[PDB]
Amino acid sequence: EVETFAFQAEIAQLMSLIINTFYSNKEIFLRELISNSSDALDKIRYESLTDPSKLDSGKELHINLIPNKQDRTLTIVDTGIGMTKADLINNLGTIAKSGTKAFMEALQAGADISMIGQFGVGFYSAYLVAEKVTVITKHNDDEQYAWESSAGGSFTVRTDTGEPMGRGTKVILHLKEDQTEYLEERRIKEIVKKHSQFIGYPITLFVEKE
Ligand SMILES: COc1c(C)cnc(Cn2cnc3c(Cl)nc(N)nc32)c1C
Ligand SMILES: [Mg+2]
Repeated sequence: EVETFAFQAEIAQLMSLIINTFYSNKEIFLRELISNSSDALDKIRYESLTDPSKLDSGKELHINLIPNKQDRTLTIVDTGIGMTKADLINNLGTIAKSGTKAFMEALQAGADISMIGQFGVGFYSAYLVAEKVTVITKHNDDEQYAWESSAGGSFTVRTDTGEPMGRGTKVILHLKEDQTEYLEERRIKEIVKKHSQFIGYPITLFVEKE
């Protein structure tokens, strides 16, 4: 049921740079993932204007932030367009190869990690704070899939059997032991107000019952 794939060499080199560089400004990961969710919501909204049945899988367009201190996870959920199996296995890595190479150029010349988003590879900044990332996703045209990687040069894809989503994407960050500040409600609110105040969809921060 689970298929294992190698990352393309450039992506693998990027993930190793991100994991093993000393860089203290790690909070930018959350800005980049919210920006990704916003773009995904823009895309389904646009598609729905000429085919309203694209929203039959769900009319709400929003972003939820869900910390869980018991599992040490931070989950970002959106109801955007989602990703197909072809996206997860090939398309995303292929479009990213070009920006990755330029980002690794931009860096040695005189750039810092915070500009990662300008090269279209902001997703990989998740590995600043995560030892593992799980992505659950459902596109209109495909089934529900789970993607997972602890970096390491490989990732897995499997059909997901968990609770159905309808449509969209769930990024689950399994946080490193020393990065648990991003589970605190005060800290998340500081980052969102600082970096994402002008996002055009409701962002709901769920509170923990613990
Ligand atoms: C499988 O994990 C990803 C990989 C390997 C590369 N980029 C993105 C960003 N990304 C691309 N499309 C995305 C959509 Cl439709 N939505 C979100 N929220 N992120 C996306 C994701 C989630
Ligand atoms: Mg809600």
